[PDB]
Amino acid sequence: KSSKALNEAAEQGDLAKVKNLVQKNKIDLNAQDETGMTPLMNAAMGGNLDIVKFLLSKKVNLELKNNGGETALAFAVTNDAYDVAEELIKAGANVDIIVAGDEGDTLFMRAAQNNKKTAESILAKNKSLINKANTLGETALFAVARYGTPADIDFLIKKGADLKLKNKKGQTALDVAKEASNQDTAKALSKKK
Amino acid sequence: MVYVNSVCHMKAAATAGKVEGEGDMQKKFPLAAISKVITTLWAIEKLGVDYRHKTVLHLTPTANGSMDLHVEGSRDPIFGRNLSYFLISELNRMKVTKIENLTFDENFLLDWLAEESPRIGGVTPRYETIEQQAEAVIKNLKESFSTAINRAMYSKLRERATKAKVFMLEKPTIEVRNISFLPKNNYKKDKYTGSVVLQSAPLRTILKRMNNQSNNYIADNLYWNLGGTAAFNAFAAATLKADQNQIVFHNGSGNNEGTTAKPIYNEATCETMIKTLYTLNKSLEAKGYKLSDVLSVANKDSDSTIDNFGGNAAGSMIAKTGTVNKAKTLAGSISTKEGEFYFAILLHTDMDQSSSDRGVASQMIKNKISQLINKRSGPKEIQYTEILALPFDQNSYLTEA
Repeated sequence: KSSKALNEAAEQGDLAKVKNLVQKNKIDLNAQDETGMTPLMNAAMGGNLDIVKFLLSKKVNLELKNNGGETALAFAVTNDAYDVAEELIKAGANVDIIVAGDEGDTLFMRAAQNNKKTAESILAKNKSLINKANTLGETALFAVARYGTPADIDFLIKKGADLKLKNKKGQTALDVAKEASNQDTAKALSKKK
Repeated sequence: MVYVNSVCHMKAAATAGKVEGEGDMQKKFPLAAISKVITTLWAIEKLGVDYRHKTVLHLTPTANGSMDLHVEGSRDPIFGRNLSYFLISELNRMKVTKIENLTFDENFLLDWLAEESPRIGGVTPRYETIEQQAEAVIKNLKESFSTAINRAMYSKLRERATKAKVFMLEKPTIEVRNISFLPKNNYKKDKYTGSVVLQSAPLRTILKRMNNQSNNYIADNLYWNLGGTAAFNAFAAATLKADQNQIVFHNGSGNNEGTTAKPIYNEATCETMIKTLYTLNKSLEAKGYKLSDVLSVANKDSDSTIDNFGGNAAGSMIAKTGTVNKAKTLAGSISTKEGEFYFAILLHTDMDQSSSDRGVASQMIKNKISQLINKRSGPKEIQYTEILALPFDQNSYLTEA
């Protein structure tokens, strides 16, 4: 039996109300609601590091998934709560996971577009994630080639990204940069070898 | 489900010219917190960009050597913990450590957690009567203003003040014996009343703080302070050339005014958001400011909701985000090699179907912004230094009335 009031309090950052409801001791903190959501997921989604740390002190399950297939770590990353992502990684959250959406983006991919530090923390657990492709055969290098910067490109080249990988349509990162009209990443990639 | 309601963009120029995008630019959609962009314009138009909330403190000596204090309020919408800590420091500088009778009038707003969760994202408390407002101000004064100062928090605030070149004492205290409401109608001062004024930060910085955080408390109280819905509609007609066909507001924040099951949201057309942005920018330029003085800058404002808006927008986008159960929104400008461009992007979501919709919508918006940048020959980094947005500055020290 999950608690609506607790889940909402976690999402919204009302630490006082969370501690208050958890103190009465009625609530199983691993109980998932009608869409698979846990208090930990709500806390992570809302970027509330205080509530995450409190919930982690109760030794909640890190690897439960909502209906969208996402763990708390995924909720943190996808909603730009990278301070929460770091806490969850230090707590032992699995980083070799998929975030929601049609593409099957890796957690590393989503972090690589947005927060360099968490991208590094992920790779520190598993170096090969640099070149792990999503469902369309694309890696981080493809995403940032479309929508990122030369600085992103070299960050990934330095972590061992493979320039010559093709997606399921037979395109390289360089090809998708050009198709996206990102002249900056196109130039950076086409000078590289 | 996640999908595009509407997208607009327009080049930033002397004139509001060609607009392109996706969907119906003239259909009202839920705004979520891009509502705050409009609230921001309205505040600046009515109050002036550098307006200061001037709270007046009426200090009268008691026979025991303490002070009585009457607070004459300015309806300051960022008066909470931080501004309280600063006021306590200030009182001690003036040799006031003990208050006998603390009274306050109908304009003194105090919510301890004004700049903190859950006030940032919560439903802002709405006081129907003055009594209810008074009792809540009493509660804060009694429980927070008068209790032992949180040493760790005071010290974090002071570390920031010091970066901002504002002086605060290391270790000030205050004691308050009695606290009660006293309307402005009924306050008259003794022969020996000396009175001093606390100016909060200039409005533009209060707005920068609100927009960074998406602070509902600050936005909702600005809206009430400016006159609420009736006053808002007159503003929208005159400034935005807009009536209920283009825009309907219920609050300053864009937050849900209804239920989880039956939500009610501020709505406007995508066109209306472009107008807002153009007019807000003109206003600020006329006073020597820029859009970045009130709205967040991608990546460069660390303490903001677009701290981690990566991609080619980093350091090249000024924007406000929005998030409600039914919408994910963004509005602002992008700086590119072909100039600056206003934009508004409105997406539908359904958290009730899946909470994963928020994350999906977030990366769609980011990729859309990147695409718009690509098509305008890439980013051009903006001239900007991170504003440290405190509720007080070097002209906030107590001065004679």
